[PDB]
Amino acid sequence: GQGPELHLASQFVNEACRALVFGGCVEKSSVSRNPEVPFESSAYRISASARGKELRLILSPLPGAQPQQEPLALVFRFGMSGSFQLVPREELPRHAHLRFYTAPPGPRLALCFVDIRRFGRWDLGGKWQPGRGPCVLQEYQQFRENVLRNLADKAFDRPICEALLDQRFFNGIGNYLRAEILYRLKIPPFEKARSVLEALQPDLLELCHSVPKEVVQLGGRGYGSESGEEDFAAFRAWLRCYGMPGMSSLQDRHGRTIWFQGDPGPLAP
DNA sequence: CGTCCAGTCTAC
DNA sequence: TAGACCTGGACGG
Repeated sequence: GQGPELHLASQFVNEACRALVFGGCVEKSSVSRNPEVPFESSAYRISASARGKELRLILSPLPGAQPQQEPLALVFRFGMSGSFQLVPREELPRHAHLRFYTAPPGPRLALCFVDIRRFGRWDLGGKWQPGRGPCVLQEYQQFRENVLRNLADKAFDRPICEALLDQRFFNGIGNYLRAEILYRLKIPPFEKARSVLEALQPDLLELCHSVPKEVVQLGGRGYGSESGEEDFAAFRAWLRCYGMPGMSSLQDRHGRTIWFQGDPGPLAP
């Protein structure tokens, strides 16, 4: 997913796992090329936070748990189909690539990273990807400064629709959000990035925060349906531009589809 | 059947 | 930059 989905998944893990105790090893599916998580505890709690298009899990063993184990942090990226689900241990979804198992007492559940297409990745260590900019949701002011301070970067030579996907400057912005953000201001997607950003040193950088914040405020699971069909309908109904009838579409330089109304902009193919 | 469509990562 | 990495749903013949 994108910022909203990573943020809501994070909120999901914290609520679902608040009163759960995990035990044992962390199991990876045999087909997954991500690394084995070397971690075992008779009794540990799981928590989460999001930053842009990444989510950090913390595995925190209870007082006196065995084996001797310090807390462990994993950072996840979701690629095109990543997701977290809490399921019954015997009813694992089809592409559950990493699993944390509840300990007795109560019914035996699995917290699962589910990723159909396996573009998602996880790293040992809890470090954010170096080079990703601050979170458009949780680090707005730092994110804003990081863009205005670096408009000289050749990243801003590109059309604004391409620039908005560069995770060094818009960590959390993906394909639906660039369409919804540029539609709110009727900025041609192939206006030059530097041209639209120089003019501001509710604007484009403010909406990079407020638009995805709207997806989060729906409750539900953004571009997702872990919360039901109702919350997915609510998301489709919030969209004004992305995939919507009557809207134009072009391929950017990297073959990604940009949705917009009216003027393509000067740098259009 | 078949084609086409839905965010990094890295080899040229 | 262009292709690689994947699975499944939508749609066409």
